[PDB]
Amino acid sequence: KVSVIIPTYNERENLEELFSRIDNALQGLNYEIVVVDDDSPDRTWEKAQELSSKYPVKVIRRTKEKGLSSAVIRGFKEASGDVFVVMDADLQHPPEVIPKLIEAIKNGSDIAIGSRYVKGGKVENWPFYRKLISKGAIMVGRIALPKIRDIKDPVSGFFALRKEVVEGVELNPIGFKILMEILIKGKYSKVVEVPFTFGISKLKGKTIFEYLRHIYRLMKWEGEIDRIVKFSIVGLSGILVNEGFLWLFVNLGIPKEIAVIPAVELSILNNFFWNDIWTFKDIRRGSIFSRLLKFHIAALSGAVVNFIVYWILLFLGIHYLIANLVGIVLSFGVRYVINRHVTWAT
Ligand SMILES: CC(C)=CCC/C(C)=C/CC/C(C)=C/CC/C(C)=C\CC/C(C)=C/CC/C(C)=C/CC/C(C)=C/CC/C(C)=C/CC/C(C)=C\CC/C(C)=C/CC[C@@H](C)CCOP(=O)(O)O[C@@H]1O[C@H](CO)[C@@H](O)[C@H](O)[C@@H]1O
Ligand SMILES: Nc1nc2c(ncn2[C@@H]2O[C@H](COP(=O)(O)OP(=O)(O)O)[C@@H](O)[C@H]2O)c(=O)[nH]1
Repeated sequence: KVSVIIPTYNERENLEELFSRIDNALQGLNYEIVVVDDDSPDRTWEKAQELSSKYPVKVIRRTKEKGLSSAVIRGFKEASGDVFVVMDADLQHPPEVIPKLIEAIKNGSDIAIGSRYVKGGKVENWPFYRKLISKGAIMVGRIALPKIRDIKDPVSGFFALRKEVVEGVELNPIGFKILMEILIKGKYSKVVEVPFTFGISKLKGKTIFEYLRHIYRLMKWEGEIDRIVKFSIVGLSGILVNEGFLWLFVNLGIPKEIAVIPAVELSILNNFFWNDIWTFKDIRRGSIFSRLLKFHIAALSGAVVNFIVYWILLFLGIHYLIANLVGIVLSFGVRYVINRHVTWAT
């Protein structure tokens, strides 16, 4: 039995077409429609209860708690199906792909994502710059949350999941996107993605911080924020050991220009040690030597980046200290990422 969770705000002119084509695609099968409307200044909450004659439609309206992810959480609570399908009422999400979503869940996947960006997937009547802010955020997600590194459209509002995935789980009401909360905090072993087409208005830069604020939150939960802190404490530890050996070498008659080289190299080694027994102690794999060599490529990558970022900022007219500092900060940035996805890959 399938519950099709449709959260709404000001959506009257679609419920007809919506329910018609939901029912059309699911003809015969055991399904319901749980609608969660947050007291719409629109007839929606009433028109749905109206349409509950032709179509299997439950309608909960709430007067005290609103928000999309807030709804879907309740949409889970108030459902009664073996499989949840979540989508949007506007019809940007086609009810006809819903049968693919469940079939996929039938053949053993825990979560079936309706995906813009798998082979088969399409986006139309979207401009290039709105099309690629998308792939760019998605790209911040996949890199920053290694759990979902391999998911093409992990920010979809259109997905199906077994009821088990999200039960006994405190999903977060605020979270900007609920499918994300689920991929991070839910219980599962398999995820597929189904190709669909995004069907036939702007959004300020404030929600961009809201999306990023979500990702920072997922990160604290996942422990990455914790790792990054410790990684930084080593980084400082290395910045110290680099200098301490330099002084120790110039004073023993090693010309600074020769001296710097063992200095930096013992500094890369020091860094490797403490990261491999503190920050990424959990996720070590294979040869320690192969991990060591990996770390070197990451150090080097961090340095090449510091350099390039510094000069490009300078040439843009940025103050040398800001430019030097932004150089260091994006250097720890890239060094971490590579270490996280290559040196200690998972
Ligand atoms: C360069 C280096 C990597 C800097 C390090 C970065 C930092 C410092 C890392 C520090 C360590 C930590 C943070 C680890 C994590 C790292 C991570 C966070 C970032 C690292 C990745 C790096 C920085 C990327 C770059 C490194 C570069 C400089 C290198 C030069 C080479 C290359 C060529 C350079 C390219 C430049 C690069 C690619 C820029 C990446 C960002 C761009 C600018 C796009 C930001 C966009 C986001 C933020 C907008 C908000 C999202 C909206 C869009 C929501 C809305 O989403 P949707 O609408 O789609 O969602 C839908 O919603 C609708 C509702 O209608 C539903 O119907 C749908 O189903 C669906 O749900
Ligand atoms: N109940 C409820 N539904 C919402 C809310 N926000 C959006 N919706 C519904 O979500 C679907 C698409 O949401 P949309 O606003 O386009 O995406 P968003 O930008 O991530 O919030 C539509 O069917 C809306 O009716 C909300 O706060 N409460």
